[PDB]
Amino acid sequence: KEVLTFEPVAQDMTPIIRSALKNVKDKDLKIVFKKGTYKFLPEYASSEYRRITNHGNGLKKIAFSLDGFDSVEIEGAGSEFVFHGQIAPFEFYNNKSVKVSNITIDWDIPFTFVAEVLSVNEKLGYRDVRPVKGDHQWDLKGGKIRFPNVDGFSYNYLGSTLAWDKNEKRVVHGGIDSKSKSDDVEDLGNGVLRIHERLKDYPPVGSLTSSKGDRETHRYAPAFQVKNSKNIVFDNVVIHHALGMGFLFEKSEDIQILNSGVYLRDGSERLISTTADATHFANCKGDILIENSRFENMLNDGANVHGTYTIVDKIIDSHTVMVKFGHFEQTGFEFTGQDDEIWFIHQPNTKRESVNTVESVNVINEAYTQIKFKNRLPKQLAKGDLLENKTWNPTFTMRKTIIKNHRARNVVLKTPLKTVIEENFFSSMMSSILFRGETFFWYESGAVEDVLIRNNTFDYVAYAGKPHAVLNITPRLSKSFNQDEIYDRNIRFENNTINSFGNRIVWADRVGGLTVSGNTINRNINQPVLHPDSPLFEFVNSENIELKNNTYNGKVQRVLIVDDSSKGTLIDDGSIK
Ligand SMILES: O=S(=O)(O)OC[C@H]1O[C@H](O[C@H]2[C@@H](O)[C@@H](CO)O[C@@H](O[C@@H]3[C@H](O)[C@@H](OS(=O)(=O)O)[C@@H](O)O[C@@H]3COS(=O)(=O)O)[C@@H]2OS(=O)(=O)O)[C@H](O)[C@@H](O)[C@H]1O
Ligand SMILES: [Cl-]
Ligand SMILES: [Cl-]
Ligand SMILES: [Cl-]
Ligand SMILES: [Mg+2]
Repeated sequence: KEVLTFEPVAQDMTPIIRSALKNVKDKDLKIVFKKGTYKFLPEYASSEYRRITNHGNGLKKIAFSLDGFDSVEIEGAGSEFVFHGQIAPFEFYNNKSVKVSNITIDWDIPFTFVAEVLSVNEKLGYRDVRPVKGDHQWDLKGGKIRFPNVDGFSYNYLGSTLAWDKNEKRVVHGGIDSKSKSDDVEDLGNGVLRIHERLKDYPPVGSLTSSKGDRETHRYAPAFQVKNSKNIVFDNVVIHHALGMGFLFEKSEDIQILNSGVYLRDGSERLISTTADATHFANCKGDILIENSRFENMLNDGANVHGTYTIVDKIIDSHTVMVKFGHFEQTGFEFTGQDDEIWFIHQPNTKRESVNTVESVNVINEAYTQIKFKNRLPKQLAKGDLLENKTWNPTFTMRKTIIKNHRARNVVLKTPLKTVIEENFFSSMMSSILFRGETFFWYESGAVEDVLIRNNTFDYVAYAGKPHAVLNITPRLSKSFNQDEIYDRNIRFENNTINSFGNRIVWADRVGGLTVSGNTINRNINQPVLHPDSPLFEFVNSENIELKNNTYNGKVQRVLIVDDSSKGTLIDDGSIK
């Protein structure tokens, strides 16, 4: 077992880490840093081609690459790691044990463009903004905004854009995603720019506008990428910035995120923490635990545990099938391997039909995968059918965690195993707890079968411009399948406290078995209703839904909209009338 210790010696700690890690020999490694501020530039960092799920594949500059260890541990001892430019901070590949603790990750210059809106003129089609200085970087060239101008990199445009409250640093009431692609930006002095373009929906005056950049290149790498690893623990790990997601896990087992978080540094002038999901679990298995954590100010979901839906392309023989990935950012994923159990899904039935076990895998390219099974393939297997990995599905538990003030759903649950969401504080612009089985555009599996959401606090939920709800069960499946079959099952929403401004509470679609009990709804938020006459609960094409011992306080609101199919099995004790 080797133990490497480091001090803040040089202004760029990348070459020292690269050389020390390159000469490691044993399979048990521990790295200790004396508490200080370490800076890492990508200029002299190692470069490898990487396949990153829900990110863009390509050549990556990597600061910490740890591959093949029996156990690897990184002790930061409260150190702060400052990164620069387009770089991947940490990569943990093929490790039977991973532990990172007591560390803070940030960038010297963030890859965002934040500006305060001064005035908006919809008639002429321009907006006057004052960019926040802080540690942001930007300039003008060719009548176009260039940012962040780090190591010669700059996005073509501001890209997708959102309005934020300057005081609370959260998405504004009724805020929606803007897309800024302006070609004419003027400098009026005063540190004020006039951006010429006719937006569909303009940001409010006084709000702060966030911009991540071009959609094609802003997902460079997550702060942490864990691939094919087991027994991973993150303890007291804070992420202030990342050119992508915060914690990304691919095909891993027994993951723990404790006392960690992704949020803004207090006293700073930053608006966004991570440009993508805070935590992400793609086809993991074993157990996943998130406890005593805090995720805010991300540009995407707080958590998404899900698997991959692959599409049958061709039948090779009686035991071999070739599948294709559905989403462009899913190509290169390690879908399956030997001894994996796989669910077969035949059009137009959305349910898991049969199970088979993989014998071998022949990867043709990043898009197509040839799978040979131990048993005979289903006789009805045809092109367009789906494969879902049965082995790689985790149990999920999120408790005593804070998720607020960011642009997405709070928690997205797509695992068929036992899921427990308890004792959390939640606040979401969009839906808070979302279920979206997707075979239309994202191809993310996870029809659920055991989910429990109890004793949580929901405050200021679903204040986006588009309609949402605290608990939103809305699968989006390909039209090659029937659109009225039961998809999700056995979801319980118990003993929660919802502070409402007039938002939907529960919107269920194709749920089989849904218990909404013991909840207290408090109409105590002084915010205007964005979708008038929206009911607390709406159910469509569902079965065996039960309302029981719920309480509503405040101004009256429409209670229930239900289709004739789910009404035949709905149990309503009239606790809210
Ligand atoms: O199946 S889902 O759980 O619903 O989605 C899986 C992905 O979730 C994350 O990213 C998407 C998520 O934030 C979603 C929430 O509504 O919005 C998506 O945006 C898409 C488009 O990508 C976006 O255009 S652009 O190219 O990003 O500029 C815009 O058209 O809005 C849509 C849908 O949003 S909405 O209907 O207006 O509410 C997010 O896509 S993404 O930001 O481009 O990645 C997650 O980060 C993904 O990896 C998937 O897990
Ligand atoms: Cl060097
Ligand atoms: Cl790779
Ligand atoms: Cl009650
Ligand atoms: Mg990718």
